[PDB]
Amino acid sequence: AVFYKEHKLRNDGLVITTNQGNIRLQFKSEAAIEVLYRADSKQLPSFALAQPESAIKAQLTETENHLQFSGGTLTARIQKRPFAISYYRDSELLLAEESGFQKINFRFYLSPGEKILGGGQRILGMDRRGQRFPLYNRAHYGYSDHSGQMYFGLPAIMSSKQYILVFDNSASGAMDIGKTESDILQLEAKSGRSAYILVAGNSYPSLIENFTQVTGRQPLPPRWALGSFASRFGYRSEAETRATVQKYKTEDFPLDTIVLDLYWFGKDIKGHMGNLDWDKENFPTPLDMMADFKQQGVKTVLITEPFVLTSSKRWDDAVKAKALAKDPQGQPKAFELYFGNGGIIDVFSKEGSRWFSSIYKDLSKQGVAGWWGDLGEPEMHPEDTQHAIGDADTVHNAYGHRWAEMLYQQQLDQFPELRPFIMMRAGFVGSQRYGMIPWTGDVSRTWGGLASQVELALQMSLLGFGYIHSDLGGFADGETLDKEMYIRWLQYGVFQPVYRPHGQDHIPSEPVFQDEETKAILRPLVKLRYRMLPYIYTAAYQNTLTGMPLMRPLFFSDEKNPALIDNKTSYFWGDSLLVTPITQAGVESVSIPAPKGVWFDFWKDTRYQTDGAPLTLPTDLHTIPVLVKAGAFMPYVPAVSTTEDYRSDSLEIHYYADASVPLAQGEIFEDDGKDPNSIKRNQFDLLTLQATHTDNQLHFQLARTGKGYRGMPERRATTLVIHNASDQYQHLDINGKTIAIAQADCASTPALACYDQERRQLQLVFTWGREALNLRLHK
Ligand SMILES: *[C@H]1[C@H](O)[C@@H](O)[C@H](O)[C@@H](CO)[C@@H]1NCCCCCCCCN=[N+]=N
Repeated sequence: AVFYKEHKLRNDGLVITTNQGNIRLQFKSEAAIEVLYRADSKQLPSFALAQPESAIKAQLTETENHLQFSGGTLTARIQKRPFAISYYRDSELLLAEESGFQKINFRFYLSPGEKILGGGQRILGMDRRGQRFPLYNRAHYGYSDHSGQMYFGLPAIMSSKQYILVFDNSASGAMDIGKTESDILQLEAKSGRSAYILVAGNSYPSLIENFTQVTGRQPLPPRWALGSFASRFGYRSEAETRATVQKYKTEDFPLDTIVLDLYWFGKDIKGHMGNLDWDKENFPTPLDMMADFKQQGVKTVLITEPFVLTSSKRWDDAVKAKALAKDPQGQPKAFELYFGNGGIIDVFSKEGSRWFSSIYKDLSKQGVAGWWGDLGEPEMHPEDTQHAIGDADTVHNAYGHRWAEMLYQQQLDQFPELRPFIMMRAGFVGSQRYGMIPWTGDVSRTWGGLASQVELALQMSLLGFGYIHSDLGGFADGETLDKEMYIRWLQYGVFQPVYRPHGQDHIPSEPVFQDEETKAILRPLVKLRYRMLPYIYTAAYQNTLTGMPLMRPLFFSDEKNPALIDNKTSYFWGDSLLVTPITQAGVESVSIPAPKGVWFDFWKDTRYQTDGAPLTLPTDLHTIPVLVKAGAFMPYVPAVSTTEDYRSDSLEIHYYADASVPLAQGEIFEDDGKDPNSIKRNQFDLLTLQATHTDNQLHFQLARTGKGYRGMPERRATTLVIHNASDQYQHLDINGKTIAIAQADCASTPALACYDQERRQLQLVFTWGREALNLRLHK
């Protein structure tokens, strides 16, 4: 039995007293509220919130039976007797407490028909209603087509009613999404903070904008993060690492970054972890290695882990520095891991953080450009391990999150003019604000492992992680390459956030070590990835601005059709491309549930119109099915080997014209690819294109804003290819000057405007300078 007794309003927050204790309510924005039960008691702070101490002005009104506490769009309605809080957007019920709060336990009602995404990485179906699962980050080695518990859980859900609910608790716990009781959402933890956060929105984009506003926005990664990575588990030597960089050159595959797994610090998988320094028998001249790679535009990333083994060179020093978590007796805690016997660096302590940070600083000074943190669940984390702020079970799901924060802060302190690259396997809600780029762990080399990746990506993307990706080609076990699976996985790779093939080294993960057929297929696609950098990097910019994920689910296309929520086989890559990965062997055709409208075959230019019915496309081995939305501007630059050579002096833009799209817009974001302050300081060149398409005219308005950046081209040579262009356009005006449109020999003359009747493509070639440009095509 819980009932209201009294309330006070202090520092814009509502403090309610019930018979059971105090509850603190603070609006973190107009659309988001933090509800803290046991507010009078000492407890761990928020991990989810970017500004945990903010509380914006709200209005409180009181009635006989209720209080209402209201920000601009979200309202909390507090029923006095019995005590229960419910949440409204406008006049619409989002979520109501059932018994609410009662070791730690929250119970809410679910509405009939309500669909619930969430929980982070699980392979259960996109709608997790009907499922129960733990909140305890944990390895799932070799997973394929099913998982209730893996590396990176999130204590959060997204509802078809367009709210996001976060359980802001770091402890070992559980989520029961109407499994045990069909109309009850239950959140449980053994200990930790007794708080939740509700975020509302008017659309899925806005919801995500509102969520990332209070949990954190990902800073723009360095543009090289969008390039080709060489990786395996693991390069065994400097000579082998150099030979791999060389293989990319001699095989003509793009390469930005080479990744070094655990052999960089010892010759065996076991026994060396914690050395955190070069194994000189196998990496004899590592400074030269990294410098030599830098001359070829290639970055070096090194693996690190939380654990320091008692067999490692740094055990005695870690103990001396008090860097390791302790037992209740106060000695360093040691325990068995896969890798051997050892302790865990206490990233929650001053001592642990300074010690680990110093090691990162030193290696970064030597030439390391980015960082890979593996095993941050932490993979093994015995219950009686004590960290500075609590025991293992209490802090477990935030260890990785704090590890990212530590490393992020460290990298910014060392290199304030560079964007940190931090790739980790486990985090918390908000970890994206520390630049965390997650990957979906040790996936099996099976079709099932591939077939799960869109589900996993969308689930993480929706709740803050735009750069979620997979080990391309698969990671775990296998005895010989499954060639078709590998090709499909690396094709899909082009259209997902990070291009990082990676696997256990008994089978090659890198595309340069594949057979002639496989390379003939993948080489033009890895180059396509580079040619498409302006499209991808523009989506990255939008992710930084608004949280908008790079991969978007099919359900964004129609928010009034909740059945689309179940789709985990077709997704949007940026605004304009609907991608359907092939995820089983021998598939001869696919049925693509394209939204109502006009669509083009990305590869073949075929125009399709549909009023709802799916489109059936044949498959081939050299592509996966990709449709372009009518009204898309697809921007390309010439392929380079490394993003260090990126230029946009030459632009090629493809516009997909159709009379059904009378107004279309596109943008291309350009900056120096490296300055972490480029967006804040307007040191960029934002190119905008607008098409106006009427019965007798097609008009393009081109412009640039922003303050520019060093090396920005003043004038770009631009080729605009208009697909599905009318054969009736007779003239072009460029800023009022009339130019005839040639109707022959478009590929064989230096034509300024030419219509190719066989391809229905109208090509315009012009100089795009700093002033506004209008191109008018007239029948
Ligand atoms: C962490 C990370 O997820 C991977 O991408 C890394 O490459 C590795 C190595 O640093 C790490 N996971 C290691 C898993 C090792 C298990 C090896 C088992 C051998 C086969 N046994 N069976 N069955």
